[PDB]
Amino acid sequence: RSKKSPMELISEVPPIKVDGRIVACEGDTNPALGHPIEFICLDLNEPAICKYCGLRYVQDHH
Amino acid sequence: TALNYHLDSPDNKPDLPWEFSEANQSKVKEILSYYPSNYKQSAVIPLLDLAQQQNGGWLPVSAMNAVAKVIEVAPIRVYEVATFYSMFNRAKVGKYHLLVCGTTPCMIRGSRDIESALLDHLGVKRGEVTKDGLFSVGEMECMGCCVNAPMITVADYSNGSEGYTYNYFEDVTPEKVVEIVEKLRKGEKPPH
Amino acid sequence: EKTHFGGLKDEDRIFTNLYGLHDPFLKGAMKRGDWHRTKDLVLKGTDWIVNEMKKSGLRGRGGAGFPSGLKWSFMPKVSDGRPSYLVVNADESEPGTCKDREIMRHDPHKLLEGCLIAGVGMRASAAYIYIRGEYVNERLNLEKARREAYAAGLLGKNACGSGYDFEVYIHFGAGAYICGEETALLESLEGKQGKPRLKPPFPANAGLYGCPTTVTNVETVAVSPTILRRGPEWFSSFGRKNNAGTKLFCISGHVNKPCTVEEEMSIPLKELIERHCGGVRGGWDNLLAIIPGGSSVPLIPKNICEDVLMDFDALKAVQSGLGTAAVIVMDKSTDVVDAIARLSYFYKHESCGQCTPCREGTGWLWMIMERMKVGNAKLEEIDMLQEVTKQIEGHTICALGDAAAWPVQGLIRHFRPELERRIRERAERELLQA
Amino acid sequence: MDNQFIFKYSWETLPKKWVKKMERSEHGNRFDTNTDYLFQLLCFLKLHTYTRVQVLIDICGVDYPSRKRRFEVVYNLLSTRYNSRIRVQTSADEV
Amino acid sequence: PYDVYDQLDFDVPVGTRGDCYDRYCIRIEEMRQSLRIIVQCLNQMPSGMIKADDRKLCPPSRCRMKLSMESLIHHFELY
Amino acid sequence: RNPVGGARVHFSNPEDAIEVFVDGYAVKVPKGFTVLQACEVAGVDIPRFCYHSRLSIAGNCRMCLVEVEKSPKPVASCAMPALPGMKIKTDTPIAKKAREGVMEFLLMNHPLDCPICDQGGECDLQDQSMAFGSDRGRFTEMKRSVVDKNLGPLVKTVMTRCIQCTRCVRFASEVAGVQDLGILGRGSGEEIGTYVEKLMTSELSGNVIDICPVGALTSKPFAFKARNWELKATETIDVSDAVG
Amino acid sequence: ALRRYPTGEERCIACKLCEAVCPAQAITIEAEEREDGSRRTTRYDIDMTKCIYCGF
Amino acid sequence: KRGEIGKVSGIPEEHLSRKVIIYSPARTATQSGSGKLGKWKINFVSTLKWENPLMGWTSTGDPYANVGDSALAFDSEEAAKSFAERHGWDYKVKKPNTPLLKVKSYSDNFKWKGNPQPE
Ligand SMILES: Cc1cc2nc3c(=O)[nH]c(=O)nc-3n(C[C@H](O)[C@H](O)[C@H](O)COP(=O)(O)O)c2cc1C
Ligand code: SF4
Ligand code: SF4
Ligand code: SF4
Ligand code: SF4
Ligand code: FES
Ligand code: FES
Ligand SMILES: [Zn+2]
Repeated sequence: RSKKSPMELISEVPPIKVDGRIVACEGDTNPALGHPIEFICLDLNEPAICKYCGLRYVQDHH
Repeated sequence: TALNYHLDSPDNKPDLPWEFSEANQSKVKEILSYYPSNYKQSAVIPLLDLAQQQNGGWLPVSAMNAVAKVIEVAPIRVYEVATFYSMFNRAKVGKYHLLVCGTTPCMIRGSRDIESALLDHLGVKRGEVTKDGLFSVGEMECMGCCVNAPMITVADYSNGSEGYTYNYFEDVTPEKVVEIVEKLRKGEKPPH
Repeated sequence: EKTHFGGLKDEDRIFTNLYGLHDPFLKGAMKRGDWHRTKDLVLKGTDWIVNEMKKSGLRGRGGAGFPSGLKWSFMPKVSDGRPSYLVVNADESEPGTCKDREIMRHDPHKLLEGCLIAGVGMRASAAYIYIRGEYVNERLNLEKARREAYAAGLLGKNACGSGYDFEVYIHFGAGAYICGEETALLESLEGKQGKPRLKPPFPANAGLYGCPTTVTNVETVAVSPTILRRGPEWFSSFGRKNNAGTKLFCISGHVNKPCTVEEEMSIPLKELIERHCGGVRGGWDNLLAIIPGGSSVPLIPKNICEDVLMDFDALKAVQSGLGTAAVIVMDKSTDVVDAIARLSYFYKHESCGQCTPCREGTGWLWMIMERMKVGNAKLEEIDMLQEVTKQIEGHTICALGDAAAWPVQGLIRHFRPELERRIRERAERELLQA
Repeated sequence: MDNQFIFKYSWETLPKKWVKKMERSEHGNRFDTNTDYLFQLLCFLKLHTYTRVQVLIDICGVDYPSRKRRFEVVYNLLSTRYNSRIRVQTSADEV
Repeated sequence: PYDVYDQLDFDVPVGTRGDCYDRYCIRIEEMRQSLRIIVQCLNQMPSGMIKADDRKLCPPSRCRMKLSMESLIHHFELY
Repeated sequence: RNPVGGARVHFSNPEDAIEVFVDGYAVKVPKGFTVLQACEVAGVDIPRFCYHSRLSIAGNCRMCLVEVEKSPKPVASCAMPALPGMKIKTDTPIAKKAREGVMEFLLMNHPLDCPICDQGGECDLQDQSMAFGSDRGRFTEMKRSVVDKNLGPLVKTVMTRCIQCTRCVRFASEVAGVQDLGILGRGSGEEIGTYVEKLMTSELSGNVIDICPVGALTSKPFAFKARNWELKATETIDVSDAVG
Repeated sequence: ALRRYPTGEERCIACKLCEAVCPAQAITIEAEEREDGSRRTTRYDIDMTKCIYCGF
Repeated sequence: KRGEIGKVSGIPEEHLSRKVIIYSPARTATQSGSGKLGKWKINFVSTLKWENPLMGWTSTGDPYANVGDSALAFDSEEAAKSFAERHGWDYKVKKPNTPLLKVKSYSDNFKWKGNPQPE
């Protein structure tokens, strides 16, 4: 599809659930084919958006 | 759950009024009468400790502003002091705040065993009160010589600033910690 | 004597009644001799006390070794308006050492009168006692003793029947290891973050409130009441040319019956551990390692722990100085890597994060210890660890960075084969399980 | 025939007042004359037996818009039989 | 000789007369010598890295600049 | 040897001008003028992160370390007062090692977000890392991260890339005059914020963008609009207010 | 070709390294912070007449 | 004016009457290094730029759009003045601002703050 702009297309992707306090995002599954590694400290009540990917991460429980 | 930021809760808000007490004014004046009048900021630590005792062991944002007003400084100069030190509980804590042994001089004799019992039996997640605020678990730093390995520290915030005590118990055991927690729940203080 | 620097006859000790034998509030203090003939002690000039300190050969106690008389001499002789304060480092930080809590609980008037003697020695104006926040009982006992002293008339205006006045106040911190530092003490007492300031503005020039102040340890000033009344030669002839004063020791660790009595400071480790505190758990045979002094000291193994003294010069010559003089023995039944890793984590926990080499270096050391404890590291990691410790030490604002780099350096200098064995067994397991 | 030997020889053999300044380095040997004794210097360097510089590689040019003598032309030379390189340069002007 | 040419073995064809035919023969012989040098370089090919390491004038490996801070800084300030 | 940037040394009295040696070179500086300023007069430029000419002097970040012959350990040139006749030299291998170690420590926890950093082309951290700093860092474990707070609609903050130099704190305390910014916490993990949800409401509060070397504090309206190298810089004056 | 993430977000973050390294000066980029919050390109065009396909 | 070099430079006579500014670029505020200072530049006022109405590119009609930026950097003010007068340009020199080194010691954060006199 191409009717949806990427800004409106990334928002519908469900946020990832992480058990820990910080999660490292590397883009693609292969580290060398994604963006530089980014450690995000997810502590607020809102999802933490990866600045490169746009992926969102939500902490469920410690 | 140690956070350096507020995210205001309905329990504690900056606009909520907070004074020390009618009787505590004498203590405030006495503690302020230790330093030169221009250096009223030197009493920030004792005033914060007194506010923590008066509130119940947890220091809210309103009491921080009240202390800042008393010493006539910017409010953040009190937030910095309160956050830096390890004896200013910023989140709500129960009346009898229990504590765990220190890391390097205590764990040598194998004191990790007791804290497992404290967190597992009759306990909830660390830093959390029960259905009602009675007990809580935190980290504690040893006074000195760990001549006795298992040591539990309690803080008496039940009676406020008048009945505030800071006692240390040595030779604690999974059964001894039990009998002491029911003794505290009953009300009578244990011996040390 | 000189062949052996040992033997306490139970009347050569200074801190009598350190077990709460008698009520140490006013009557016991008066009985043992506290507040005795203090009128002439403080009325016999000011430079006499400084000369007494200089010739008595007093050493820095409970911290960096430094001649106490020379340090006191740095205070201004004529005051250009700025009042002189005297803050006592009553903070008993670095857990594992309790040589000050016991003194506070059982000899309050000792230190309380030592404050007055030191203040008249350096023309001070007021005394500040900074007790830990976790010493509520000790603080209450000390303030009760101070209230009794105020009632008697030994302090305040016209102290001890002398024209000179004095003041002793009680300030209690809030439980930070860095707050025990000689400058973070002043920063916290000023009522702000307890982060040490830089060295060139020495406290003797501009300290508390910007006024010339001097920081002394509680037990370093608590031997001042007994340096004049009992004379200087009563203890200065106990030890070495500059190492004398009957330093207190707090033995602890994996040894049965841990005593805490004071002794001569030039005592061999073997004699002190097999005479007073029974013997090492399991005997002298195990004797994995020992730390002379507190937890801020480089490690000393079984090879060189014997036939050396608790003297600052010789211990420094064994690249492992004397700190607060509270040793912790290590037996063969406990791994030394885990204890040193826990020491590194303790240093990481209390670093006030001001200067860069300590702020991130103390965390990097902890991560390296966690990796190496289970053998997850490689063989080449030891040299990088040495380089990291060398980078940390010498570049920090205060000495905590050195205190955090010393234990790991001592471990990798005296227990390198243990790390190599752990690495080798991890590698062989890795190659065995496919 | 190497850098140092040529430096000694051209320091001794060359008549003075020709080379305003000279350099010796691994990058290249330089002979900065004074924009008038150029034909003479090149003629000597071409015909002398111990310096048989025969081929002129190129004539460079550098524009420095900060000095009084704005331009600076560079003469690259080469001695085939001695297997050595000499870089003679001057200072020019826009008029 | 600039690169590794002392190790390599080859001949330098030199003409006798300056006519065009000898230049053609010289070029043919130069092609022969180039083939010989290619064979020698193919035979004597060592292993190791291709980019320099002494100075910082080479980009970091794209599998390295994505997890290191100094490497990413070098990549940025070089490109 | 002209002073770096042509800075004019201010002599209150020519009699009070001590002489120090930087690198085989004597120079005259009056009372005060900590070692860093003595090198500034001598023409040698010293790396710095925390020291600013208009704010106070703080000894953290330990980057301006130099070597003095009469000194057991390297001293901070940004806070060491000038003494008559020192040997303050920076060419020694010990100074290079100290600077390399300090930069390794600074870049230990720095995030890899250079391509998205608004201060990418003009960052003081990477410019000094290229010049005064060893390559091929050794850190490989997880690096600390902190959450992005909110303060003002004209100062966009990303504190995961903050080196705790306390420059903004000192600016807010001294020059701005309103004390709403401060350094909270203890040890590695100390966030520099307000502890509440207040915004920076000061007249000259937008100057924290310039003083903060790394791209932690950057302007929000200009966020992600252009890079440094593609802007033509011209020097004009102001017309809004009468101070010109 | 401008590739994009498997999720659907475009891979370009307007870092402008390509614009600053292009020897032919073919690439012209204009960036802007989206209302989402992340940085992206609003105008990223390449002059294929200037481009030399050098792979820089 | 001594603009005889303008007759020989071959540049068009219309650009021989430009008004230029000679100045030393100031240190950028965002970065604390002083490595780009001490250099003087000639600032041709090439302020005429517009937008191509197909792709938004920036167009120019003035050949001196970036000459003074990319090239033509002088080491001294007198060199720039001599160059401008030789090429015949109405140069207007602008003096550079320089920071003033004031005495500031570390032991200034710790003062008396005054005596508690009644106020
Ligand atoms: C990080 C750090 C913490 C310290 N904590 C204490 C302490 O808790 N108690 C103490 O007596 N000395 C402590 N010291 C040593 C101090 O330097 C010492 O108290 C002070 O210099 C007075 O020395 P003196 O006993 O010779 O008078 C500490 C030093 C450092 C670097
Ligand atoms: S070395 Fe550590 S404890 Fe000492 S000032 Fe620096 S950060 Fe603070
Ligand atoms: S602040 Fe500097 S080093 Fe950090 S990401 Fe931005 S440009 Fe890179
Ligand atoms: S926000 Fe900027 S100025 Fe403030 S401490 Fe961090 S790096 Fe320094
Ligand atoms: S701006 Fe250019 S180099 Fe940077 S991500 Fe986008 S296409 Fe790639
Ligand atoms: S040694 Fe156990 S609590 Fe400190
Ligand atoms: S620049 Fe001097 S210590 Fe930071
Ligand atoms: Zn990502």
